[PDB]
Amino acid sequence: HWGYGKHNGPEHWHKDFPIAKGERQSPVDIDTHTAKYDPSLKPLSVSYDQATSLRILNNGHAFNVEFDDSQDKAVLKGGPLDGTYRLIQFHFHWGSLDGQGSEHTVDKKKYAAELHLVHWNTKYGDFGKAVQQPDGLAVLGIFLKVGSAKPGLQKVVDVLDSIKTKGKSADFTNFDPRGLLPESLDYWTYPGSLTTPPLLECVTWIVLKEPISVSSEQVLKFRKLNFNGEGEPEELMVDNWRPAQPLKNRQIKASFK
Ligand SMILES: NS(=O)(=O)c1ccc(NC(=O)NS(=O)(=O)c2ccc(F)cc2)cn1
Ligand SMILES: [Zn+2]
Repeated sequence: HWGYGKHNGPEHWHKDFPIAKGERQSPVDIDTHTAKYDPSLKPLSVSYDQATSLRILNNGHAFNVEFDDSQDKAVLKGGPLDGTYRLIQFHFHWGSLDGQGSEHTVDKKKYAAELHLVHWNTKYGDFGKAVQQPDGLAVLGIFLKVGSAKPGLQKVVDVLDSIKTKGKSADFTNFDPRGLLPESLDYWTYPGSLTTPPLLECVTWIVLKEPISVSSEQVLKFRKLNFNGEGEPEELMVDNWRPAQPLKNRQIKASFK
């Protein structure tokens, strides 16, 4: 039932998913002047050299590039995290216009899109288990702005015509997620949630300060995807972002001065 339309959008989600009004919901606005530098935060460790991408799927709300997470092949460690978190998938949220699309905002600024690299804590054995734990997931969030093309994104962009509609998938092997990362790993971090239903409060959010640049042509191809299934009326997959939620009793920490 849920989606991003007028009658099933983020303002409606709480009826099926009451945790939508919970104490640690995501995304949030990152007020850069109120975030506090935490000198004890360790450097982030992104170890994606052995990543095994498998498939790309249009799930009716975004597209997921899925990875083999049956071994420690692509892992996130360090930063605020205790232990090892395995990459399971990445996806994006984006707008109908370049002035919106990101879920997190920075001093109320919206970016054109936001990349989420989703990882689960290996002490919980699998993803299903992990989402039931307050420290189950670590999502690495990366802002996208429109400017120069991101060469490492192009392989993703070019397969999207083959997964135009909900439920379509395509082989997507040998994709290197390192090509989607910015130069700096400076980040903000806070405890939060999944930003789509079931909105579970299981995520340590790590949001990078440096956005990546993608071209207008690249983002325009995102906007050609469909929310609908094949043979249903076309509704463009755009504005698949949840707006900022109340920070409540949380402090955002910065890894950098
Ligand atoms: N936007 S986000 O916070 O990175 C994010 C990542 C993942 C999800 N949801 C998700 O994976 N849902 S799911 O695949 O159907 C699923 C699978 C297993 C579960 F136990 C619970 C949910 C929602 N949001
Ligand atoms: Zn997401």
